[PDB]
Amino acid sequence: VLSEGEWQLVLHVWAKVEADVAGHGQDILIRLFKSHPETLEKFDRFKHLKTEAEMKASEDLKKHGVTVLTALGAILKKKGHHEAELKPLAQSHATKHKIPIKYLEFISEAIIHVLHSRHPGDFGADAQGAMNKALELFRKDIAAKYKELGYQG
Ligand code: HEM
Ligand SMILES: [C-]#N
Ligand SMILES: [Zn+2]
Ligand SMILES: [Zn+2]
Repeated sequence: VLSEGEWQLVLHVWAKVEADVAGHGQDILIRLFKSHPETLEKFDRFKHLKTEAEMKASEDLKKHGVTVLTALGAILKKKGHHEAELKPLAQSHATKHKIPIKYLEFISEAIIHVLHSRHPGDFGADAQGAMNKALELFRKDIAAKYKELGYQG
């Protein structure tokens, strides 16, 4: 479990994202899709996008980035007490969207990478450490529900 000091770090950083949630979401999704193209294929909604310019121009992609980071923000603000928030996400990602846990690792690395872009004067080492712990806890708990459902090794 994260310490309170580590949660403080997580949420300080998170408040940063909230200054421009759509901008952060955009950059995170694009970094995910470009770094790991197998992920884009999982989105019927986005798979027509063939270049980073097209991705940056997509208003719908930006709208979806806000849905994603709104859900993740809410989970982080529960400081590990996120059973009710995670249940429907693990269910739809395992059984409907068919997203492997590996891809949740990729989007976690994209989140970290986009922070090294947007908060390069904060996002200190301590904060990077805590954010990776928070995202690992998120993946651990989703993986446990994947396994229950026959989707996690
Ligand atoms: C930080 C991790 C993530 C969070 C918080 C998140 C959150 C969400 C939410 C809130 C929705 C809409 C509700 C739902 O369908 O349950 C959704 C939809 C979706 N997610 Fe995620 N997601 C994450 C990671 C991923 C990843 C890594 C992928 C694929 C590589 C993915 C694929 C999808 C797809 C395909 C949809 C349906 C989009 C549509 O067609 O409208 N998700 N996600
Ligand atoms: C989900 N994006
Ligand atoms: Zn990849
Ligand atoms: Zn990556």
